[PDB]
Amino acid sequence: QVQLQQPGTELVKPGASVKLSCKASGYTFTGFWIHWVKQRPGQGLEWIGHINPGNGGTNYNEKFKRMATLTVDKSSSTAYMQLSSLTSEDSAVYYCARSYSNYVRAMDYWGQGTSVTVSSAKTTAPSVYPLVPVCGGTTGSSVTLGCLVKGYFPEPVTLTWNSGSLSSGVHTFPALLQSGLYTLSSSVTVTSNTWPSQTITCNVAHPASSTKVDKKIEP
Amino acid sequence: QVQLQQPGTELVKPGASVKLSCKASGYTFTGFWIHWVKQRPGQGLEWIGHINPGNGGTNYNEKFKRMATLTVDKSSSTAYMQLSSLTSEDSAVYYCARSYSNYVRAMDYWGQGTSVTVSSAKTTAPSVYPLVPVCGGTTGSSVTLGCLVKGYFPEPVTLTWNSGSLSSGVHTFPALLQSGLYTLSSSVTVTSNTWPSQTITCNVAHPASSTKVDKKIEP
Amino acid sequence: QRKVVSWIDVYTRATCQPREVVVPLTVELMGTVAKQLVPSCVTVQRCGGCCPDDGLECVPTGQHQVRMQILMIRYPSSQLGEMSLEEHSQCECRPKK
Amino acid sequence: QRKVVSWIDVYTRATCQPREVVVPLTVELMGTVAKQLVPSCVTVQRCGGCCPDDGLECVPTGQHQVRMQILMIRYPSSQLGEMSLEEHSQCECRPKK
Amino acid sequence: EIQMTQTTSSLSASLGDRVTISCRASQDISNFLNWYQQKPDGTVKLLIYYTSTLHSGVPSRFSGSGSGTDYSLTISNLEQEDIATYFCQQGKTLPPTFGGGTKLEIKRADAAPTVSIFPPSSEQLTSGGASVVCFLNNFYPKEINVKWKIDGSERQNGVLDSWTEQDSKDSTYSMSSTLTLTKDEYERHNSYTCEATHKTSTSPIVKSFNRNEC
Amino acid sequence: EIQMTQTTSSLSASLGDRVTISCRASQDISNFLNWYQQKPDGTVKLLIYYTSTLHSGVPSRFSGSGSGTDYSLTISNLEQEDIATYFCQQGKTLPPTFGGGTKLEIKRADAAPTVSIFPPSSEQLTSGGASVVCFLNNFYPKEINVKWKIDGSERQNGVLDSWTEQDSKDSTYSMSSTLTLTKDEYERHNSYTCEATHKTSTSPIVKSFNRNEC
Repeated sequence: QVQLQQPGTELVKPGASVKLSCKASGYTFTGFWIHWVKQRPGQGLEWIGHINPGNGGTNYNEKFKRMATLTVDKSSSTAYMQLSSLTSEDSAVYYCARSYSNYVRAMDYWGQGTSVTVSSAKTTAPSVYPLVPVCGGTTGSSVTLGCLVKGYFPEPVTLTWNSGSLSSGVHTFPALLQSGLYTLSSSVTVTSNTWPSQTITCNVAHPASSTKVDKKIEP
Repeated sequence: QVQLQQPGTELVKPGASVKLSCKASGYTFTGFWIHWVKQRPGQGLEWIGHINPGNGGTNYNEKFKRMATLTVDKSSSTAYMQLSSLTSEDSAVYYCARSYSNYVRAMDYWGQGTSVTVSSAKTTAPSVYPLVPVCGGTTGSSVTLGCLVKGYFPEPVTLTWNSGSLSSGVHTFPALLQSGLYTLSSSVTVTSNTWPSQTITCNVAHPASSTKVDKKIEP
Repeated sequence: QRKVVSWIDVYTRATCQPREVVVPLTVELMGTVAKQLVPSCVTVQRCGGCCPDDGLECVPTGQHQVRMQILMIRYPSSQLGEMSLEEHSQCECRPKK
Repeated sequence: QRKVVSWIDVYTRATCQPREVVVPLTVELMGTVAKQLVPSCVTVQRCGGCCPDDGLECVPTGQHQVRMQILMIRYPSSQLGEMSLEEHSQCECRPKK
Repeated sequence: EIQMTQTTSSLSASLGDRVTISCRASQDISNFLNWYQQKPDGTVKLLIYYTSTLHSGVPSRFSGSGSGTDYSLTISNLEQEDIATYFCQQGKTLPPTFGGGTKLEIKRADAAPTVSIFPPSSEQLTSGGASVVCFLNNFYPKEINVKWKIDGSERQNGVLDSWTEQDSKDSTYSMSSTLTLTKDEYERHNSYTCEATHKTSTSPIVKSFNRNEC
Repeated sequence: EIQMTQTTSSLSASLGDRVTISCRASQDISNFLNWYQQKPDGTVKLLIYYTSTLHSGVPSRFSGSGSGTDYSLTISNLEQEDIATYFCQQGKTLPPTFGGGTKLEIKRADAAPTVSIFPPSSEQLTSGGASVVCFLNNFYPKEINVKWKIDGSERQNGVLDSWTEQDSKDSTYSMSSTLTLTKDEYERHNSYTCEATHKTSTSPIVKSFNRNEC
């Protein structure tokens, strides 16, 4: 019962600024340093800076200098990161973690992080398509269904099967950029007697567009 | 986590004396008074005496003036009751409970009890008999089997059906004295389709005789 | 035979927070209700421990007063009465003056 | 808005037992290896509380010394070392001699 | 010793009823009363230990009342939990005196007993002895009568009648009639009958069997 | 900055193997080094924060080692719940410098992928677009090759190839090849082919269908 909350998704247009949140709960907020770490898609963790919520002590990395303003709120028990003037270089996942010391600097508990996507592109709703098996075969021992969502912006998107009840043998594939839009796919494998006897539904949810529709897969 | 331990069964002969045990575990033993209460089968609770394990100060009831002796052990954390010179009138269930202060006299936690039986009668093993429903008669919706253990001494006895897995609609009848011996019965009711397709066993255990045998009920 | 304690576990319980502390019942803190109160001491959540920095003191942010049932040994007639004590809710580390 | 702590809940935690107590680390109590250690205080299980009858002291029966990992702030090179304090195992209410 | 008195012992009430159990002391105990709950299996727990102060793990249904010589334990809402005998114990002075444990049964719909007769087993007959068991099992209320009839003639000796306590499931009583006979006499007779008289029917519900297998 | 060098990324070992992940520094950090576990979902947790000292709720399998400039994490008994990229971070002086990730994959028996082609849905064809999805569902290792053949002729544009991460259940990788096309071209062209080249077979596994329904 000692965790840090970070809004997993965040979107801004190039040039703008984000006030990132690190909600501390379960411990004495003003007793531990709050770090902030940057991670580009599949690239090493880069330290941005730490702030002391107790005495208001600020520390920043040399390259992120004026790239990053750290603040704390004692009334809300939340640490804030103010990223000023954002570009495609800043499109990365930002973490927050607490550490006890003045020397060791061992960040014991991390949060989930914040995937900051920076693009001026238009936010659009996805189009769910039921990936029906080939018209007349093949089987039998097990049959694969599938689902596709093409042309959504931006992330994230929550994909489930039968309201998450069918959480066995599921392959959810990460989204990729094609023509400036995300295209995502998923597939499930069940026995030849399960489908189309038991009707399996593909459940998609894109919270950014507020439009989400589940599609029933029928041959 | 706080509890008191008392041996459920206790057998002695007329004239003999018992050193009853009240093993305390889960709290600071020497900070609470240990009471002892007598209860005859279907009668009111009679206070015998209390003991303070902290200082060694003791108090006994007037009518138990010479007949209860209370002792405590700081090691192992156990309170004792020395019932000197036992008669047939002393055949009762003896409890141990703990109170806190001198003024309140409120015993918050009790032991499971000690059913002290006095007789000097011959300790013998039971004979299990499988109760057959009937020689081709009543069959409607639900059928009852039954079990019987006549002529066992002394108490207690452990009775279950199919290793205690069939704990649904079970009627275990309390032991009664006939010709100086205990006779106990039990019954289970299941649907007409369950039996004799699913074989049912009567599990009897008389630990005082050490010999126990389970019997398979067959028509 | 013995075992070691991890430094994380050392500072976690050592850091400024609200913790269970015994308080002796005195006539200077609570007045005449009895010659002896039972129990003669109680437990309340108080701000104990120490902050990482030397110039940082452990002080309560906010406190709420709780009431406890207490046996008052009165020789006219002994009664199980009621008393109250101040109890902390949360603590913080502040710079000193 | 209001809660009344039951007298049973009052005396259960008030009785003489092993409990978590904050102990400030001083140069007199545990010596000098550095200028100051972090945390500057630790928590150990000690015999606290009070006995029901006045005339009985709360004293330890058995005790075992535990070792804890402590950050020693030394100027040549700061290191995370080990320290030791006496910890209580179980307590009893013995009459005050 | 202060004679702590409970006027009532036999008590039966339906589910969701205001059930009150009272106590009277010989002298003023100054609010020093404790109510205890003894379950059918002998396990005793402390319910209310003062006038009206609750023990840890006790529902708010149990309400403590009474100030001086007169006190009462009041169950606001009755359930199937709450099948036990309730004692009151004074704490003014030694000794600590208990009252008469009031048995709390729960009222329900009246039902007929399910009678079933059982001939002596082949395992028993080979040992030189015969016992006929007549089970009747699941009935309100616990007022029931059993009468054995060997060849129409009543037999009172050898009859063992054991009753079960109030059920925590569907509130039903059950008893077993074990008629112990000698085999040398058991072979001499034919049909065996166990009659059952209850409030459900004025005609005794009969289950019998002929010795030569119907 | 004090460079934190982790000179290995790709690491694959069988179950129950002694696995060593090492780190080297620019200078003596005096036994200030921390090991962090970033699981595939982006959850980072601290495993060993000194030379060899465990965090609360960490298996004894993770053994810390190294003194001076070289430091190594050692998993005594590797399992399926240890699939993560492990980082090392110095604590002697700020900034706090992290090293490159070691991607710990688990060695298993090579498995042939189960190929399934899927024609554009009737819901998509009414909108103006056509996308042929071809799943390859479980395979090991992560060295797969996909080739689309429209009427025998190869197509490279519109192909989207996305891989799933190392599976925690059965250690199998899966990828989905999504071919996006225009309806006007989709309707010129009849008979499609989804080729797949892997290590399990020299002959490419082929799943093909006609665009009239053969």
